[PDB]
Amino acid sequence: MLTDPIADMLTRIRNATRVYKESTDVPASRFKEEILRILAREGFIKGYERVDVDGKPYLRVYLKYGPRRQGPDPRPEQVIHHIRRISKPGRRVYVGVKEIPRVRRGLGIAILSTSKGVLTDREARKLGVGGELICEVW
Amino acid sequence: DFEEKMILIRRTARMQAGGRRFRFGALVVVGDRQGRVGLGFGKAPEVPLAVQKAGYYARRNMVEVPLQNGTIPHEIEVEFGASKIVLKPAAPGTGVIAGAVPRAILELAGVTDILTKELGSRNPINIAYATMEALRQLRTKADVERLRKGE
Amino acid sequence: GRYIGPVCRLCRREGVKLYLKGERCYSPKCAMERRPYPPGQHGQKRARRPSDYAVRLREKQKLRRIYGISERQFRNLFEEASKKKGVTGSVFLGLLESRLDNVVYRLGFAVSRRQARQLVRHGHITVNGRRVDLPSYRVRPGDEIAVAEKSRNLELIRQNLEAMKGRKVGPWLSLDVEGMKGKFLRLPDREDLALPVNEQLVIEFYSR
Amino acid sequence: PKKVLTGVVVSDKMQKTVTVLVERQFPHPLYGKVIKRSKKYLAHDPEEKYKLGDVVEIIESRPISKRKRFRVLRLVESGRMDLVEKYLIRRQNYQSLSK
Amino acid sequence: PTINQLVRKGREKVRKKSKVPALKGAPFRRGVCTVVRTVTPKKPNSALRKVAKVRLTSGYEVTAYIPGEGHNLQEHSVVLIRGGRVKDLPGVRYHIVRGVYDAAGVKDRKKSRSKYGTKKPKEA
RNA sequence: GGAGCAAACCGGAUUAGAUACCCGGGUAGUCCACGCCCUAAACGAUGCGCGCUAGGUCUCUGGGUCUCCUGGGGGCCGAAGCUA
RNA sequence: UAAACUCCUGAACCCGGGACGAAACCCCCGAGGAGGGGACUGACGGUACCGGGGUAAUAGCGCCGGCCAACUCCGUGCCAGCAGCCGCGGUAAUACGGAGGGCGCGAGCGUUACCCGGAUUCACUGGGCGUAAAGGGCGUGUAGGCGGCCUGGGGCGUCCCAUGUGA
Ligand SMILES: [Mg+2]
Ligand SMILES: [Mg+2]
Ligand SMILES: [Mg+2]
Ligand SMILES: [Mg+2]
Ligand SMILES: [Mg+2]
Ligand SMILES: [Mg+2]
Ligand SMILES: [Mg+2]
Ligand SMILES: [Mg+2]
Ligand SMILES: [Mg+2]
Ligand SMILES: [Mg+2]
Ligand SMILES: [Mg+2]
Ligand SMILES: [Mg+2]
Ligand SMILES: [Mg+2]
Ligand SMILES: [Mg+2]
Ligand SMILES: [Mg+2]
Ligand SMILES: [Mg+2]
Ligand SMILES: [Mg+2]
Ligand SMILES: [Mg+2]
Ligand SMILES: [Mg+2]
Ligand SMILES: [Mg+2]
Ligand SMILES: [Mg+2]
Ligand SMILES: [Mg+2]
Ligand SMILES: [Mg+2]
Ligand SMILES: [Mg+2]
Ligand SMILES: [Mg+2]
Ligand SMILES: [Mg+2]
Ligand SMILES: [Mg+2]
Ligand SMILES: [Mg+2]
Ligand SMILES: [Mg+2]
Ligand SMILES: [Mg+2]
Ligand SMILES: [Mg+2]
Ligand SMILES: [Mg+2]
Ligand SMILES: [Mg+2]
Ligand SMILES: [Mg+2]
Ligand SMILES: [Mg+2]
Ligand SMILES: [Mg+2]
Ligand SMILES: [Mg+2]
Ligand SMILES: [Mg+2]
Ligand SMILES: [Mg+2]
Ligand SMILES: [Mg+2]
Ligand SMILES: [Mg+2]
Ligand SMILES: [Mg+2]
Ligand SMILES: [Mg+2]
Ligand SMILES: [Mg+2]
Ligand SMILES: [Mg+2]
Ligand SMILES: [Mg+2]
Ligand SMILES: [Mg+2]
Ligand SMILES: [Mg+2]
Ligand SMILES: [Mg+2]
Ligand SMILES: [Mg+2]
Ligand SMILES: [Mg+2]
Ligand SMILES: [Mg+2]
Ligand SMILES: [Mg+2]
Ligand SMILES: [Mg+2]
Ligand SMILES: [Mg+2]
Ligand SMILES: [Mg+2]
Ligand SMILES: [Mg+2]
Ligand SMILES: [Mg+2]
Ligand SMILES: [Mg+2]
Ligand SMILES: [Mg+2]
Ligand SMILES: [Mg+2]
Ligand SMILES: [Mg+2]
Ligand SMILES: [Mg+2]
Ligand SMILES: [Mg+2]
Ligand SMILES: [Mg+2]
Ligand SMILES: [Mg+2]
Ligand SMILES: [Mg+2]
Ligand SMILES: [Mg+2]
Ligand SMILES: [Mg+2]
Ligand SMILES: [Mg+2]
Ligand SMILES: [Mg+2]
Ligand SMILES: [Mg+2]
Ligand SMILES: [Mg+2]
Ligand SMILES: [Mg+2]
Ligand SMILES: [Mg+2]
Ligand SMILES: [Mg+2]
Ligand SMILES: [Mg+2]
Ligand SMILES: [Mg+2]
Ligand SMILES: [Mg+2]
Ligand SMILES: [Mg+2]
Ligand SMILES: [Zn+2]
Repeated sequence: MLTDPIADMLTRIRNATRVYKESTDVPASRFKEEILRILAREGFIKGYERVDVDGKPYLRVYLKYGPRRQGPDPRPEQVIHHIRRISKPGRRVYVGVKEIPRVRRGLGIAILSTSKGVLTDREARKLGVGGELICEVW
Repeated sequence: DFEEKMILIRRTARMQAGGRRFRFGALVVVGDRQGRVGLGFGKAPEVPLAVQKAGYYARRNMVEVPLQNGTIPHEIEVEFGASKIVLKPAAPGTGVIAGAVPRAILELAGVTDILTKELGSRNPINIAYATMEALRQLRTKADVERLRKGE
Repeated sequence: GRYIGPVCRLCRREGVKLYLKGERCYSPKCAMERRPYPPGQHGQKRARRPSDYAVRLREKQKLRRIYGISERQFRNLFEEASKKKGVTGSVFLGLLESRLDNVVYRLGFAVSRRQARQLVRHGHITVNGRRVDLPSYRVRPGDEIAVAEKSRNLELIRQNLEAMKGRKVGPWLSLDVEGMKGKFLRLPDREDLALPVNEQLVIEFYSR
Repeated sequence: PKKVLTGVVVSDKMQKTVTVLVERQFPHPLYGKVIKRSKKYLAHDPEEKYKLGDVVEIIESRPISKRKRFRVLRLVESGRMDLVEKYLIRRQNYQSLSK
Repeated sequence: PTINQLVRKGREKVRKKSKVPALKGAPFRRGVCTVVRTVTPKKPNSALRKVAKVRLTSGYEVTAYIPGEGHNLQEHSVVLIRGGRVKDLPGVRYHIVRGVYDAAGVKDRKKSRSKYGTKKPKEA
């Protein structure tokens, strides 16, 4: 029955990126679209769209990657250096406006569910609202 | 012709019928005191010789360090299996606060303001490798938008 | 108070020429010019590379001994700097220079810093009119560091002022050699100063 | 103002009185997780119109008896025996812990 | 553990026992000597240490080490207990203060008089 | 209930000694019925569930027009990754 | 450069002067009100402070093997002693005791006691459990905890502004 669809989703990306996949699927859901919506707004994924799987709604998340690399073991750069859920189903994390974290000194992003939508760290701060800290990315 | 300064020199040994023969090891670090820095570990049957070797290995290895008026660009948690080390940018006039090891490294990296600390293990050798692979992971604002650009 | 003990002695331990004295330190004999090695039965022996501690220590001791001031007060100011904003390192030095008995030295009224403490203490000096005898006293910007009336025609006061003719000194300072008085124009930028001490190491030491 | 609590009846076995269970939830003072505790209050009900399992509202009121400083306000819903179960089941378990 | 487990069980608070039952917080405790005798050191050493059992005012009864060279403690000398064990001697968890009460200071000592209760001499 | 085996126990040998290893003999026990005990290197020394992340090889078992595709087990080598 | 020696200043000490802290209640004009004017009262204290004269005028304590800044000589010989740990001392001790020298801090310097830190060594931030300490011998299931996709009503949590409180 799973638990947090979001957690496994971010996991799909993490698992896929480490092996350098073209893209991967994930059951369809309003919230996941929002995640990828912001995940593309700040540019971490090439994009996405509702794809089918034997009558089952999924979402193709076309991954993004860095340039090839010289030296021993030509490992491509990762566009997603790190991604991890914060407000878990076990512990609900809710933060006020003047509490929102700064992901690796601005270089990062903190997706969080606002009482007025879904916003990034800077974007939520700008609108002047707080909400459930979903996760961060950098 | 960068600046050079060793970290430590131990005296490991081997057992073998009749007696125990030794082999000294020496950790050394190199840097121009501005972005250009490299670390090297050299083993050799003698003290000054082992340093001499470390010299070549140190100048061999090297890593670009995105500075910032003397400070680093951002914090990083780097776990080298056993050991773990975290850096964090500091406002000018702070200082290089760290362990004996990561001090020399960042000092020859032209750094003058940084918050750090060692966790888990503290093996000087392992701590070294951790700091190096840490700086190697640093990313300037440019480097980020460069990879995120992909246009 | 200050260690009355041998002072041309310390010049040797630090390994740097130190003008704790006045005329003699400038002559071919700050003590170090004849014996560039540290004191002790030893000193004339091959030293060893100091620990990160020893270095951070021998650097602080330099700066403290220079102003010849109590470790307590010293540490108190270092903290005083950390209290306020701005670059802690330079600002620490800035407050050391803002010290009264110090300005009297940097204003030429005295050949030595320890001598500067003497005059100030004995009230020979004055500020805006009051005979401040506290070698402490943080001199605010824009103040008349004049000389007291009775002290104007002093033998040791003249020899100093006479030799202090012309000679540019303290960019952050002014000096009316005629009326025997000066002014604390502004807080001395780190660039304006120049001491054998690296402040960055002194901060690191008080980081412990 | 006079505090008010939504809670369910769980003991109508008294004269002109009824026991109400009220659950509150809040973040752990350290672990932040949302924990759920509760307390039982005795409410004055001179009409006795409020029977068992009735989710009702209560109000901080004049001291009626030793351990009873509240009064009923109004019903919210009748059928709620499932909740009274959770309470009664908890009780049954206590019997099977001692010696 | 899970957050829940913490919520329920919680983290066990660390608690340490005092290595020295001298008092309830007293820096020193007065006590009269009873036995006074030299005892042999432990494993790596041997040097017949000057120790002494001391029945405390606190009804207790403990052994304490006498530092420095020689002393003057007999079967009724009062004295102070400083408290500081001695790895070389078993059961001894207290030191004895020199220069206080019937505990005379060390004679002829020059360096570090404070620790051994010797008033500073006068060379002249 | 009791063939064989076998702690304890008896004897032979070995040994300085030999309550033991080896040999001869032998009891409870092992077996069944009901009842109790509830421990173990009760070991994969790896809690249960769900989702992800290259393959290669042989083996048990099931469905399909079938030099192989597909689902469930049991093994060995090994991507990335983890790891003292 | 330390002293010796030359020069200069001059704490202490002596002479004289000398408070602020006090302005009311209390007396008149008016009206015992408002508004203006008038007079007592200082324990501290002849102290603070101001001016005049004026003598070079107490330094101590910890430490110096590693951590940890600071090295050599002599006595000692697992003895005498040291110690916070690792350890030191059984003729050549920078580890004991004395000396010289040095380091640290100075009217203080050391010791003992307790507290927080280092200790991410109770770990929320921030730990673990194949062999290092650690998976229950295995199940079944009660409380509790956790829960898939879409639309809608309330708005308990959560977020936001205002306001009172937060002396
Ligand atoms: Mg699209
Ligand atoms: Mg051999
Ligand atoms: Mg690890
Ligand atoms: Mg530079
Ligand atoms: Mg260690
Ligand atoms: Mg890099
Ligand atoms: Mg870079
Ligand atoms: Mg580009
Ligand atoms: Mg001294
Ligand atoms: Mg010398
Ligand atoms: Mg500051
Ligand atoms: Mg300059
Ligand atoms: Mg009733
Ligand atoms: Mg309760
Ligand atoms: Mg009653
Ligand atoms: Mg009643
Ligand atoms: Mg009803
Ligand atoms: Mg006796
Ligand atoms: Mg005697
Ligand atoms: Mg004396
Ligand atoms: Mg029978
Ligand atoms: Mg035999
Ligand atoms: Mg026999
Ligand atoms: Mg037998
Ligand atoms: Mg048989
Ligand atoms: Mg039996
Ligand atoms: Mg059976
Ligand atoms: Mg059984
Ligand atoms: Mg097995
Ligand atoms: Mg077990
Ligand atoms: Mg379990
Ligand atoms: Mg796959
Ligand atoms: Mg295949
Ligand atoms: Mg095949
Ligand atoms: Mg299939
Ligand atoms: Mg098959
Ligand atoms: Mg299979
Ligand atoms: Mg490969
Ligand atoms: Mg590999
Ligand atoms: Mg890891
Ligand atoms: Mg390996
Ligand atoms: Mg002199
Ligand atoms: Mg003199
Ligand atoms: Mg003299
Ligand atoms: Mg008078
Ligand atoms: Mg007068
Ligand atoms: Mg007068
Ligand atoms: Mg008078
Ligand atoms: Mg008068
Ligand atoms: Mg008055
Ligand atoms: Mg009147
Ligand atoms: Mg009248
Ligand atoms: Mg009146
Ligand atoms: Mg009248
Ligand atoms: Mg009146
Ligand atoms: Mg009046
Ligand atoms: Mg008079
Ligand atoms: Mg005078
Ligand atoms: Mg004198
Ligand atoms: Mg003199
Ligand atoms: Mg040293
Ligand atoms: Mg002897
Ligand atoms: Mg100690
Ligand atoms: Mg020896
Ligand atoms: Mg010695
Ligand atoms: Mg020592
Ligand atoms: Mg502690
Ligand atoms: Mg620390
Ligand atoms: Mg803690
Ligand atoms: Mg512990
Ligand atoms: Mg098991
Ligand atoms: Mg169970
Ligand atoms: Mg349940
Ligand atoms: Mg849900
Ligand atoms: Mg709704
Ligand atoms: Mg609400
Ligand atoms: Mg609320
Ligand atoms: Mg407010
Ligand atoms: Mg207020
Ligand atoms: Mg209050
Ligand atoms: Zn000099």
